[PDB]
Amino acid sequence: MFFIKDLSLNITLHPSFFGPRMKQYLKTKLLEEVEGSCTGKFGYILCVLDYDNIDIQRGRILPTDGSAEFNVKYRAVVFKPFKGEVVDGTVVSCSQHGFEVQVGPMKVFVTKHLMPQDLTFNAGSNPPSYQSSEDVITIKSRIRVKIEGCISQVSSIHAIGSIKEDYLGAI
Amino acid sequence: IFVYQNNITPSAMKLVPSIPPATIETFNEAALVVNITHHELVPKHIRLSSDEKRELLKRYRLKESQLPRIQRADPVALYLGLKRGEVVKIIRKSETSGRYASYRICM
Amino acid sequence: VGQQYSSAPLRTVKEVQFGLFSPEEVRAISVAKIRFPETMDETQTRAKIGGLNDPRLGSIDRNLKCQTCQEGMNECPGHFGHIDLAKPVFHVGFIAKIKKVCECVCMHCGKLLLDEHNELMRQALAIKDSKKRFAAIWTLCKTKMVCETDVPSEDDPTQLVSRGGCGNTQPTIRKDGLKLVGSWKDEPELRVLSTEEILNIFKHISVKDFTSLGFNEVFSRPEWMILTCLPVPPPPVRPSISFNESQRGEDDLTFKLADILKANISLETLEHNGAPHHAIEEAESLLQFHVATYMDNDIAGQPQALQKSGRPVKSIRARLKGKEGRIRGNLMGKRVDFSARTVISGDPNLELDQVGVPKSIAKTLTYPEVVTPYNIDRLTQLVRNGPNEHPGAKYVIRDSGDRIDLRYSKRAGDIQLQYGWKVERHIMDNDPVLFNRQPSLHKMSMMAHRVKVIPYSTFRLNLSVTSPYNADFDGDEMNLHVPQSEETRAELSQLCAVPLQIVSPQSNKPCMGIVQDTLCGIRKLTLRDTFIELDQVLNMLYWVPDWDGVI
Amino acid sequence: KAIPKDQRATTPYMTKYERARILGTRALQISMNAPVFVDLEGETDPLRIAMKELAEKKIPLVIRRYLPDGSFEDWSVEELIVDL
Amino acid sequence: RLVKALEDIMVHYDNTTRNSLGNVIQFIYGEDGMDAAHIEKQSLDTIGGSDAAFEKRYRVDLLNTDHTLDPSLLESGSEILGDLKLQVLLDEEYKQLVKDRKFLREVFVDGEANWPLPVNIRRIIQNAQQTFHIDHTKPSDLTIKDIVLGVKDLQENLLVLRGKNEIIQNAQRDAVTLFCCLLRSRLATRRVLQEYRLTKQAFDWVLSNIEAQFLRSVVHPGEMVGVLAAQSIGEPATQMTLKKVTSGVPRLKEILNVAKNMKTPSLTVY
Amino acid sequence: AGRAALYKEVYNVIASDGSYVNYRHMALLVDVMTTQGGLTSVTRHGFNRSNTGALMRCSFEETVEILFEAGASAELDDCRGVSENVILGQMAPIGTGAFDVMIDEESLVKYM
Amino acid sequence: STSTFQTRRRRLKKVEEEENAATLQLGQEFQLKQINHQGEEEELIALNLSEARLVIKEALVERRRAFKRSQKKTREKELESIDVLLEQTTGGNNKDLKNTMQYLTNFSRFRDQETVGAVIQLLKSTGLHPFEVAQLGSLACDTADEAKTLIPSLNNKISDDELERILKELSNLETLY
Amino acid sequence: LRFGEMERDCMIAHGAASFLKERLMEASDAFRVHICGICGLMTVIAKLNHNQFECKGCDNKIDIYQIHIPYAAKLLFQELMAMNITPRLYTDRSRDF
DNA sequence: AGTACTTACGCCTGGTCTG
DNA sequence: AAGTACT
RNA sequence: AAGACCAGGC
Ligand SMILES: Nc1nc2c(ncn2[C@@H]2O[C@H](COP(=O)(O)CP(=O)(O)OP(=O)(O)O)[C@@H](O)[C@H]2O)c(=O)[nH]1
Ligand SMILES: [Mg+2]
Ligand SMILES: [Zn+2]
Ligand SMILES: [Zn+2]
Ligand SMILES: [Zn+2]
Repeated sequence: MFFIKDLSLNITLHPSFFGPRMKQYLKTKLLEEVEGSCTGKFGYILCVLDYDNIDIQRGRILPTDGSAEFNVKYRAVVFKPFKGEVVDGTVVSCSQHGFEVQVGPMKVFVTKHLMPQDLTFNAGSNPPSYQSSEDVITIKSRIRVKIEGCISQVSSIHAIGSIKEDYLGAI
Repeated sequence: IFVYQNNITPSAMKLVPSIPPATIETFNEAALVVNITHHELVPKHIRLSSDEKRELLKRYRLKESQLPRIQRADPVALYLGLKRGEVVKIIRKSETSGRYASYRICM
Repeated sequence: VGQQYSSAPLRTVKEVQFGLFSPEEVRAISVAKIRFPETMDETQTRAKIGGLNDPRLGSIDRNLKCQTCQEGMNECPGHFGHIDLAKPVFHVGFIAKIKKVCECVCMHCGKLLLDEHNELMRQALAIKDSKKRFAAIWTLCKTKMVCETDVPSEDDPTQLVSRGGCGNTQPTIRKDGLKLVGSWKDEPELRVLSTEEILNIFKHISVKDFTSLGFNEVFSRPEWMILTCLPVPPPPVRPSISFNESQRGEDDLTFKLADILKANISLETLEHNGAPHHAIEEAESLLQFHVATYMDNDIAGQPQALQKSGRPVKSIRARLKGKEGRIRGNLMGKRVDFSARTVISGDPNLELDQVGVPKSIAKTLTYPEVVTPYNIDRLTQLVRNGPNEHPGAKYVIRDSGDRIDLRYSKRAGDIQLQYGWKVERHIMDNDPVLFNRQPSLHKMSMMAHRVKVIPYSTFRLNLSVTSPYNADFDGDEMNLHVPQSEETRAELSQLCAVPLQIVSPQSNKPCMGIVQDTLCGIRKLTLRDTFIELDQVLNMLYWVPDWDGVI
Repeated sequence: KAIPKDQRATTPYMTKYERARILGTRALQISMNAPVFVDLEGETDPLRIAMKELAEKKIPLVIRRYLPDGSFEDWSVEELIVDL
Repeated sequence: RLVKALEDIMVHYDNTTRNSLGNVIQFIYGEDGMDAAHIEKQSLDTIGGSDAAFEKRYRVDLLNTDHTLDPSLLESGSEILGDLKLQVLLDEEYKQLVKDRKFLREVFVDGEANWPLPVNIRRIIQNAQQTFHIDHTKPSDLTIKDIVLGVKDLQENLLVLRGKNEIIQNAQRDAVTLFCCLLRSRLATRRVLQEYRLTKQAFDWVLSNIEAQFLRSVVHPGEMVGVLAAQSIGEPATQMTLKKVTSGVPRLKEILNVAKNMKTPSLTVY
Repeated sequence: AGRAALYKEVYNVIASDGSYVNYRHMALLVDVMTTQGGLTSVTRHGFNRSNTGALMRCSFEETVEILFEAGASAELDDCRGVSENVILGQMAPIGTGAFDVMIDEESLVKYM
Repeated sequence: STSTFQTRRRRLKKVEEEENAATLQLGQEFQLKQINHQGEEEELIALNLSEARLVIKEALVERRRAFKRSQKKTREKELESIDVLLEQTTGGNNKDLKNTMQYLTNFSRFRDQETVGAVIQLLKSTGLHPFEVAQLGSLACDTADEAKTLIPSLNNKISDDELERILKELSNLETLY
Repeated sequence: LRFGEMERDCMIAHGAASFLKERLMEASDAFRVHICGICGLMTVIAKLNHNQFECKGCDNKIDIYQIHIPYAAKLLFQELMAMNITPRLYTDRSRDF
């Protein structure tokens, strides 16, 4: 599920930094406008690998100002969930309408009615929870969810998942 | 090569392109009385081997279409009998540099 | 340009894909229903009705709103609108083809009229050139007026092979006004080809048929030469003109649309009301008309669609037609800033490559210098000096993209400069500039000179650099343009400077010489007869500035 | 497509258009507070510093020479001879 | 029109003249690759002059008391007279200046000898002259090899096109040909020693200059020659302010229009 | 041979006025007017029909008429033409722009 | 944006964008046949947790190093040991990475680049597709059902018995705590 | 003042690339528009603030460019579109050559 | 053989009338 | 007005 | 402010 996709980016550098250690600045700016970014087509850019052998190539100088433009070809560890993916995480928030599990950098939410039946929701609990014949789900409890649908948004990705199938529930 | 006098019958001419590979050409007497290639102006041309050609392109990194062309009916083109695709090398004199090499593909 | 920053990457246009608009896209793209023909006055109340211009298109009244797109007037380009027609219309300029296409394919089953089967056709299908296939094809089947069903294959003319069916005779066609007519042949049968029909026959034409004919499955299908949904250029294409308030000022365009709209509704309200069958096709011509004139007005079918007062009407086409218009008079050539013009006069005391710029102008024209440790000082001085003394400046601009107008601003004499800031300053002695004299027909009709600020009011150029510009001082005027980028100048001084133009390639020989006085005089001074005595010889020596001081 | 530093075929010399543009381009940068790779003998006019960087052939730029078919050849201000 | 018709045309890096498509128009700008700017009217001495004079000027025979270089010119003069291995270089040189002749007389039938060409050799020497205060009295110090074997090595470095193959390195010899004739013409043994008493110094200099002064006259891949050419014509077509035939502006109009019905059709038959 | 004539004739139109023009120019022109195939006229009926992208032929005598039939047969424009770029506000591939310029970071080190 | 190794020649009509599901149909950007920078082809890159934990660690570390080559001129124990590696070589505003390291390091199933090595040397004999050869590595599984159900893309590509031996050897190698 | 055809034709002659662009843009028109990397039009609804970008129809939000072009040109295009003709602006060459 | 079709230097400064 | 090209 | 003419300058 987590991936290592081969990407590339374009950074426009002002002449100012056309210093001796330019390579250094580039890389650094690569990492500012990448690590922690989010797209629906790539998912979560979490970490740039092989910091060293980052290919810079020759950048060309634009043509009105001196800013130069290099196509930084790198490689990193991405992660973008899918509909029908099975992943388990740590619960965080839990309300009348359901609880939200946190799978990695993302947050998957489970609808009360997307859970089973015999499981009710106890509001008068502290911390808040969901009770069952034998199961007890609350804050720190670990669950295993099945992602039913995804929704991209700004700089993140949420999604709804169910625990109404088999081999699904707490662990 | 066939040589007609005053002319041929339009019923006849439409029988040349009916037996390929073999090729035929038609020339009127009056146009062969003088060799056009001997004229002060018309410089000498030369046919290029399908080898010599595939080279002319590769050396100038040219596509076939970017090449200067000569008419399939062009007088000299007939004097040598070119075929749509055959290239010719035109070598003439120059007041800027004695000799200038040029090429003409066909269409 | 424009100001405000955008996280949008930025590139250069590399290819230009010419297509035709699919009513479908036209819709998609739009943001304007455009149902009403009126302008504004929501019952006189000022604003705009969700009818024409602004049912969300661009705007006016200096008011952000451009579909929240805010930004306002400058930096909103327009946002196309659409307006569903009542019945398909021709495309004034395409008519020419819409015809030729039909004469190329027959109705009912809509398909070519010559397949691989016919040999003259083969030679016509290898040609790789839209202009050439479609031109050879046409010529080849414009004559055949029968949808063959069966034709004699590559074998015996005895044996007859079968292909597509429906031998429904093909009618020849002629152009009458904005409509297509054809006969069907004892004695003919003349009927009007309804747009609604043509469209169809095209819609059905085959994919490999499109292409076989000069077309393109994705960008331009014939079925599109016929309008069904009309794009509606937003204000900026047809802006207004306000005389403050309670008056008008509408643009010509904003009217033919107003028209087209009227003529569209009147129609419709007929196909849903008392529809006297063929008393409608009298108002469907009107639309076909307007939706045609809107784009073109100089047709052979006379009627100029003269607008009240007999003023012609500016058809879109007309705005682009050669000279004085867009393409040729707006894009290929423009009015420009940082430019001056006055009268020229000789001045035998300037180096060849100089040019006398009158102080008046040197103080008007400006150059954007960027504050740098190398200059800071000099620059702050110019800034301190102000925009009235000469060696000075008249505008400081900081990173925050804000203009400090040196002539006002309570901080005039204050200001501390900042590396990075720019300082529009006055043109100064030795700023390279492009000088020129129209008509321009030489590399040399435009050369770069060294600026030499001088009094009085006339560009003072050296004599010898006269013949290149081809100018006299009998009251001739010249133009001066001032560079702007540190690299821009570079191009002038390194390739346009006069000293470089001395030997003209247009005739592999020098192109500037010595004339009048200098010439005439240079001869006299030469003669064996001519002798000069000490007292003078000495001064003369002094004049040649590079004299080695060796009498 | 690119082309090996060998098999190179262009003109060993700098074209006026090139040099013209290099100096400009270089000025522009220098004028923008880019670093200057030569000792300023006291100069203070960018295009003049640029003229200097260009004579001690200390300009870090590369002139990519596109050919009619798209391929290019890359030369450095270093290499390129400057007659003019 | 002229302008709109040639905008797109310029000299491309390969030294070809193409437009916006890629269509070659000239395979070498101006059939020679020289920037018009660096060119002057020179004279191809080799052409004009009786077959007689030619010999007395360019002919050298080391095997003859009256057709050899009088040792008053060449340092190693007396020790040359007779040498047979030299007479071959010397004879090659002549059977060439000879070929040059016919060649030229096959191109410029008129007999006209003054033509525009790069590198002004006349002057390049003139300087060499007073730059080394060459005295017309004492003798030179050039081996006959020194000469004939450097003139050759010169032509070798007069590169216009640089290709690494045959088809190209062949157009080369071509675009130069006309020049060299002039070249071999002015740097002929006899001449080099009897007319302009060059020393080895002078010579080796005259040579350096020519090569570089030539490599300068080449054309810069960048020039927007199309526009240029246009203007160069239309321009003087404005200064036209006006034995009985259509002539001038109305004519030029005719021509460009490729008009079929010209007012004057004439035709000269010899 | 024709070229040789076209030129010869044109040359005579400039010499009859006692003015001199260096071959190359009338040569080039004569050539442009002849490569293609036969005699292509310097007019709206000729060189303005060639395979040159639209936008370029746009700027001459048929403008709209030419543009129309461009979206019709979905032409594609290279933007290699002088005019093209001028219309876009881009630096055209002409002299100063017959190439690109780059910062070789490597050589940007031995320089200090 | 951040471009992605292949220029999918978009001809105006962008419409077909399939469904994302455990039918192994992943966005165009994740077919199994993608392109490497060198210009070669290369199988997709499927990281199962605790393998990712190692790869992220690996670089974050070799980063700290080359981040000083230029300055001259047990469960809970790893929570601290990493937060540091970050507050050193991270954006410090990469709250995502922080949260990815916790998760990645809490739910992980292997500590030895040697143990994880076998995990790989094992499953990579299946011919199975990378997304499976990942869900398998980071998901507990006792029966072929708990498996072939939480990874439907398997259903017919492998007998229950085999997929069960592999599961046996998983919990065997499953490093302790 | 005027910098028309003829005066251009000279700058092209001179081979003064940049200066030409400068007269033509930075000293006259110059304008910053947005495009769709899909359908090469000005459609795009740029809210330069909340960065929102969209372009419903070709429907985007991701693939979007910014280009600088002579306003007159923008207008050339808009006018063309209004005549139902499409001028596509693409930032990458796919046709090669 | 008749008819139609697109064109026509470059720039610049005045004053005048009207739907 | 002419010249060319197309019908 | 836009658009038609007329006079005129080189
Ligand atoms: N673009 C234009 N250039 C012109 C015009 N009149 C003159 N010139 C240029 O100025 C030029 C020279 O000759 P003139 O016509 O000025 C006549 P004049 O007798 O005054 O010449 P001079 O004997 O040089 O005084 C003329 O050749 C054109 O090159 C004109 O109306 N338009
Ligand atoms: Mg005058
Ligand atoms: Zn808006
Ligand atoms: Zn039919
Ligand atoms: Zn779009």
